[PDB]
Amino acid sequence: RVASPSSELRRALEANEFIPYYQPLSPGQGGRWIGVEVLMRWRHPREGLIRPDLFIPFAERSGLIVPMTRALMRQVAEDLGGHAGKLEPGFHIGFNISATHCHELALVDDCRELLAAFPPGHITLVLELTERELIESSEVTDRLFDELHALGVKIAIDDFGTAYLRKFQVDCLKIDQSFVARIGIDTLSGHILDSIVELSAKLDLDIVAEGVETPEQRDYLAARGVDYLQGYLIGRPMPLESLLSSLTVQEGQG
Ligand SMILES: [Ca+2]
Ligand SMILES: [Ca+2]
Ligand SMILES: [Ca+2]
Repeated sequence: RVASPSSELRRALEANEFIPYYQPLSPGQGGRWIGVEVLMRWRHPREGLIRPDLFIPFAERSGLIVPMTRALMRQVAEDLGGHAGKLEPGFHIGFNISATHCHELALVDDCRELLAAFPPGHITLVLELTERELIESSEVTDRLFDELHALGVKIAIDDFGTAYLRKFQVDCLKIDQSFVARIGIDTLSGHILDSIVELSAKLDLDIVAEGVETPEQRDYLAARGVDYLQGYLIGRPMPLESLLSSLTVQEGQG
């Protein structure tokens, strides 16, 4: 017999094969990067550097998604806490969190630990949860979000648009790529996007647009006060080495 996907993931976790890639966040009006989104990559020993996408569902059912995320959080602290000079005060670091992680208070501890790797207030830690994940967690989010907020951690709604809004105290809305993709393709698409942006402003929330690929999209978004942009226009997820190099180039002109 052969070991299941979840068992293979466990072996990979114990051998430290899950590693962070870093996708840059840019201001809406341009300028130096203001943060990164952390992506999970698997340097598979015999199948090379990959995305564990097909494996994520298995990690969710087993629970292993939580310790996988923790291992990423620790590797980020190791990677970036020793280059905090290349990081402007306030630099955002965003993680994709799972619903399971919101049980008990482990997430508080995990964030404390990451924050301790940088000077107090030096980075802004952003935890990203989908609408679905927040609804799955509604019994715990009142207290959990209070403890995380107390530490200066922010909560973003991931893939937004993909009455419960009054059930959760969040900091940021991330506009799903599907909406950005349709900028210009038809007038309507836009109205709906305009409504999401305007809803952010009503609620005093920051806004990130995902999937920013063209200058037309960027300009449309920036004209409406979108705070932050992510997507191939700004940069693909990159290894640490490439991130530090780019950050060097940017201090270099500032
Ligand atoms: Ca998630
Ligand atoms: Ca997303
Ligand atoms: Ca993106």
